[PDB]
Amino acid sequence: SQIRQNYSTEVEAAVNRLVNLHLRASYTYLSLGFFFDRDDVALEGVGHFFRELAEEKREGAERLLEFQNDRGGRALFQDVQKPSQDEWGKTQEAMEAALAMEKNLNQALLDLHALGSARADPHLCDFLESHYLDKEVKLIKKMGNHLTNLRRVASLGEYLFERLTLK
Amino acid sequence: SQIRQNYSTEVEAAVNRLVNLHLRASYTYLSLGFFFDRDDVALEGVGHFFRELAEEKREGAERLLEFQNDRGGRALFQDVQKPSQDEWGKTQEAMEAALAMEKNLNQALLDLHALGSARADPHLCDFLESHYLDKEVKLIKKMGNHLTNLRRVASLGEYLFERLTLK
Amino acid sequence: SQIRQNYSTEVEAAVNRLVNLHLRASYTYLSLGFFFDRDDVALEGVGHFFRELAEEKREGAERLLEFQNDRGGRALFQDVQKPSQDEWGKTQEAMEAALAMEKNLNQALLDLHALGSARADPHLCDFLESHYLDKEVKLIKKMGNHLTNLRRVASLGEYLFERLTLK
Amino acid sequence: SQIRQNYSTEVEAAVNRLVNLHLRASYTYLSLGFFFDRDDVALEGVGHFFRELAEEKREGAERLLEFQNDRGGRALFQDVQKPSQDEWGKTQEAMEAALAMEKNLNQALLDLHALGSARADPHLCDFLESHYLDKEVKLIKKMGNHLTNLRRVASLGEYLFERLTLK
Amino acid sequence: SQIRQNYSTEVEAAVNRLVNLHLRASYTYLSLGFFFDRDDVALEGVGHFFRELAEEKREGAERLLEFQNDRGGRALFQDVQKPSQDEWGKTQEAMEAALAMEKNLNQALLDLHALGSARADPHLCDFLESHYLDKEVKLIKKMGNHLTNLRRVASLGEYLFERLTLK
Amino acid sequence: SQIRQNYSTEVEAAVNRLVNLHLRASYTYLSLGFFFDRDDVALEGVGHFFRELAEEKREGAERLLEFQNDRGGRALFQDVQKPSQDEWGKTQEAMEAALAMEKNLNQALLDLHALGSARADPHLCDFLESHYLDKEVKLIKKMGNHLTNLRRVASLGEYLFERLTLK
Repeated sequence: SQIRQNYSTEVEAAVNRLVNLHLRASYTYLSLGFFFDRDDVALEGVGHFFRELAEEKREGAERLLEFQNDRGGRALFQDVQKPSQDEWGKTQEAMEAALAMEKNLNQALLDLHALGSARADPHLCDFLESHYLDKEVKLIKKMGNHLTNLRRVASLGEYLFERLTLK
Repeated sequence: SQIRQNYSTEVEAAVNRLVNLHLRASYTYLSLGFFFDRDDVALEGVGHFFRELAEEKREGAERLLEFQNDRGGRALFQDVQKPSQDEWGKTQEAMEAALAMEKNLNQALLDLHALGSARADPHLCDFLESHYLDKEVKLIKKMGNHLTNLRRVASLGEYLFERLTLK
Repeated sequence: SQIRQNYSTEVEAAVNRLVNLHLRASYTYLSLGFFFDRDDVALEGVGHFFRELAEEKREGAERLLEFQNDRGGRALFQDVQKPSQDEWGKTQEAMEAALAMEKNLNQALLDLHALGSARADPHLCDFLESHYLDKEVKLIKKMGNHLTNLRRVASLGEYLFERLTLK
Repeated sequence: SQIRQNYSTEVEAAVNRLVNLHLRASYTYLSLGFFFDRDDVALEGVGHFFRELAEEKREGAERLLEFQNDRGGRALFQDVQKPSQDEWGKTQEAMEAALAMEKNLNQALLDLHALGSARADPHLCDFLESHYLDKEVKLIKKMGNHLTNLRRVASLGEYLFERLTLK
Repeated sequence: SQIRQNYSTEVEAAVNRLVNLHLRASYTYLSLGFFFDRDDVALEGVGHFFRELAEEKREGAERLLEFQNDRGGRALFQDVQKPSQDEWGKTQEAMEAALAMEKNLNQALLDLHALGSARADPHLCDFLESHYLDKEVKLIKKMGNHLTNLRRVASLGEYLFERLTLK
Repeated sequence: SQIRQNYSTEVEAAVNRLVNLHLRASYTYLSLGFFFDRDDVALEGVGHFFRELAEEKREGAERLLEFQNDRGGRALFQDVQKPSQDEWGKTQEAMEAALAMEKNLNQALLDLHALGSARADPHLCDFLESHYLDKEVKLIKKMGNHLTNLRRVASLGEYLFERLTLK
């Protein structure tokens, strides 16, 4: 590749994996969003919260794909695995699943950063720091806050949280 | 389901399949878009054409998921299979692949319509007619036009098509 | 009639019946609306929800009457029967009655569509599809959502639902 | 009822009857309006005149229902009887029927006022005076004027009246 | 044709016939329009009514031609036969001829729809329903109304109708 | 005819012929326009060029019909013959056909002018000069220019001409 410079094959492969993990998260949020829009679930604010996140995760994947091309790597796509559940429970249970998913995604991003450090790829490191790491910290914090509130309000409480906190 | 009315299990399952097929098409267009953004491909208008289509297909999936919920069916998600190719060739070859994919998607939509007719589900039929069938006809026509032009211009011609028709 | 074309007497009579059924629904919603405005009921958002629906149903009747004339049929009016109840209970019970009424109305609309299909009246079919069938699906979905929430909040909860959901 | 004060059961029942009579008048005007919209009648201004009146009469019913609740009475709904005719004749004949209907409605309103006077219900009396009695006088006068003109122009004249007086 | 899908040769030929029938109607309206603009006829509103319709019919033909191309059929043009009369009589007689022509055109459109149903071409069916069938119903109704009025006013009456109804 | 003055029967008949020739040209341009909109032709600018001309020719016919009436002649309509070809070839071949058609139309207009001169009809002569003769000269010149360019660029060249001259 005429442009490639200081871009390891290890990083290139890990970028492709991290694209897939973002798409998986996005897909999970799609499922979450539509579950909460079921007539027998019917928590609009919860659905919208998750639908927003589907968009965010997909944008994260797309930005990684641009990065791949910008550095002269080759985007390689794998199946996007279906989400872990078909039904997501009450708001708290769903939010707990989302938190775990985000922590897993954050770990993957930290692992990629560590690889960039080891391979002396400061452009990769800055890319992650600037567009991913603080986003994950802020989102995880927000999810923690929501869980605390969900626990505080714990059926009427769940309605009230959707109405008054969400959106 | 308290809302369900005149909504067959056959249609419900076929809707879920058609969600998946839309997501597969979207994913294929994502791959197409990023391939044309490679430094060694570098056809911006082509990339943007396909990226637009990724969005359209995903919107089609989302609208089907809303329909599923509106009718009292259950959204069930399957893996989104990776696209058929990792590299997409010249613009004409890529466009030929997109046309074939759209014709396949259109057939699936026509098959679902035929099922709705057989099960006397006019709300389904109208939904497809109003939001899908003419979109597929118009897009397929556009792709045909583009292919004709690509053939007419057939390396310099491919550049010129990207510059002057696309974007 | 100088204008009449492809318009069966069977469809003409069924249109008149469907006008009456819309007027009956409208009248029921009038009763519902005023019940919730009683000083000893006093759920403004609930009253307004139902009053809105009275208007919608009446508009549906009027649009069918225009259709009748547009096709060269004769509007024939029957008594509008009083609603099934004089008192409507708590919000959930009232909402359950409204859902059942809408499902009955939707069935009548689907039956008329099936008759139009059998008599090869595509103008009738399109009229129903365009102005009635999706309205019934969307409204029934909304009522389902409301019922789910009403169940979730189940006296204080009923107040909160009126305040926070209705509007 | 915690609010009820100086509100006789006789007045409460008569209010309910007067709601019904307003709804009957409204329904009659609906029929009149659509008759004049028949392709073989085709007097748009006449149809619109009557359709306007359907709205007015229905509003009168709704205002009485609010009054009932405001005073602590119970709204009780009866069937809305179908109008007296299926076909309404020429404009003059239809207008004569409307005048007779309005005079009957006005008499019912005057009878209710007399009952309010007898039961010393000045709030009822003022309600009727402020929102009904002058409306009936003005409308009846207008109908008289129209009838005089219809007689003056008496087929071409009927067309001209619709064109030049109505819209 | 690279785009053609679920598009029968029977439908393709019938589309071409329906283009021709629309052009014939347009041509008839051109003749009608100019007849009423003769100094010895001189009914401007009548002329303008028909000239408008010439435009509408031609637009209908053009939209069918686009449809033909969009589906991958071949537009084939036949002579546009001269209209049935050189002189059109009084307004009522002309309007009667127009009504008969529109009913014939509507029948042709309904026949094409029935063919689309038989060949399971829902895109065709929706195209007709959305852009033709209700247009024909509304226009035919309008012509009926006009004829009723023309009969009501029946030389001075014909002048008055042009002045007061037309535009 | 009460208005007719200095208007020969020879001119009246020739006007009717020239209406027909304009309608024939318009129809030819309709065919040309839709041919270039075929998916297997797909030259939008070419299609639009011809569609514009269909409109122009039809306007020319309509203006002649007004002239006929203004002078007290009788418009008489003949069949509009189908165009000479069903398929129009490459852009250059189509443009050559259009040029020949316009030269034929221009000759017919010059012949009518010569007849007006011979019959001493200066109003006819001025009408042609003011609204037709220079239009034909300018259009024929434009077509010549286009043909020269088409020859200069002579498949890629044909694409480029559509892109850069048309649009």
